[PDB]
Amino acid sequence: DKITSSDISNVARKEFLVEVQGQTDFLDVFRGTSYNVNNIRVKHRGNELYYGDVFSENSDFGSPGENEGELVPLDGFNIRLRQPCNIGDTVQIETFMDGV
Amino acid sequence: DKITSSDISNVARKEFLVEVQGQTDFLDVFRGTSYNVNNIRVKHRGNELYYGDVFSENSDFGSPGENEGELVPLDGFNIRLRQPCNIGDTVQIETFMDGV
Amino acid sequence: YNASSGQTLTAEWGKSYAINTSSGRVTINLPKGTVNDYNKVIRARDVFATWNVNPVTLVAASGDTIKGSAVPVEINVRFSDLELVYCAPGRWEYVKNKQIDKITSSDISNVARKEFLVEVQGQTDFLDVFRGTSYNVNNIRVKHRGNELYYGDVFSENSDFGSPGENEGELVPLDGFNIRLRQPCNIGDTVQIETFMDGVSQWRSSYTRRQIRLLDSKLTSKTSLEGSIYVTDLSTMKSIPFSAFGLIPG
Amino acid sequence: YNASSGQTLTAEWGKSYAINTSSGRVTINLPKGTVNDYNKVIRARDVFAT
Repeated sequence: DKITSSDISNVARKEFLVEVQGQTDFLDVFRGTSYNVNNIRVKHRGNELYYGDVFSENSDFGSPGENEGELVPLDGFNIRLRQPCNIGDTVQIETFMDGV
Repeated sequence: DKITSSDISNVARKEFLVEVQGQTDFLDVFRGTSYNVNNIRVKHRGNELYYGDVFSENSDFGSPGENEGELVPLDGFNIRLRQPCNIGDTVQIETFMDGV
Repeated sequence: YNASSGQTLTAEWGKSYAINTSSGRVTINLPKGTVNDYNKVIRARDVFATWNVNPVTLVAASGDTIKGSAVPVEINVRFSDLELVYCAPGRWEYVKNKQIDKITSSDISNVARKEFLVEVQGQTDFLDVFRGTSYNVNNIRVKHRGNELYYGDVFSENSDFGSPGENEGELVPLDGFNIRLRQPCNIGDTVQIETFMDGVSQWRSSYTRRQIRLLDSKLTSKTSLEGSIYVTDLSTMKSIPFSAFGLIPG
Repeated sequence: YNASSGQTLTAEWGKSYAINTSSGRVTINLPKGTVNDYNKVIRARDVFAT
């Protein structure tokens, strides 16, 4: 009687209210497990630019904790950002994740 | 004859061009029934700050029809906004509501 | 049937296959001319996915079309399952690449993202939107890196987007494929586009609990309240409907 | 099954039915009383759209 069909991917949101300045990275993404890279989600309330197929200087993304510059590969857990942003300028990060 | 399942049931959204100033609240949110508090989108075309786990002065949201100030709990039916915003700028709400 | 054997199999009416394309592309042709039979379902499937990768090739050769043109329809869909019947209008209907993974949003991958770094200014129109297939007319993302204005149901000078390639202005319908943007934006100012799909996940409850207290008849004299108070004649009505307990829409 | 035979078809469970209503509407009258058996589909489908 019923078409329930296919599958539902999983989006959750966690807003990061920026403080203290600094804050060019955010760790563990959503506390449990990992971020799903393919769809980058981060906002200044300006929604931040692609991480992208090719990590670029154009793409503004730090990617986890790179020593200098910022890391060319993206990692799910930890992310970085090229910007200090500003306190009160909110880094608003989401994922499109496979499992909850 | 191929048959399809869909999204809109599990994802819908509505966006408001602001007029008249005032307009500190928005009633029923989307047409009928309940909004779901846990996931919030208010967009100024910037995506407005979290309502958050805690209704705060940081978190900018009115929440339903609060007589003075703006309400601490969030009813899915009615919402409010601390700001009147301005005419010509557009508030954009997006809901996340689960199917059974 | 194996990818190892041929690049082609054909025509076994009720003999179902679970297909490999790994070794070589399979070009599968189906019985021709089919007389007055119809009613005949054919079953092709993935016992694994070498669909995608090396593609399928499905063929209704001249004869009675699968659908429309009948030009060979090719499955690059990783999992897929095939049922087409010979159907009285000389037609073979197979259903929306159901992979298992049933129904479809195909290469859509449900909710998805693309960004246009805008260059040489201009570039107001943005062609083909997401790479293949269609965009989804349901909902929009487009961006200046600030969120764009709402698109609106009827397309207004207010609601800011072009909709495909209108020679002057914005196109009064919005086609999925091509999309226009009213601003040329700038080199370095990106346009960034999505439609909507996937639904969302609920995290629901994680336990909680309910308990009811009823007293009977006039002894309450009061009606049920939330999951706190209930009232009835206890001997009259067995069981409970529960709105009687506290209800919340998980 | 063809509409031309009966205006109604009846009752035979595990038999798939490719249906033609062109001649007349198919009134498909399925068995009643059925004991406790269940477990049994019937199959009707469109070989084409009548």
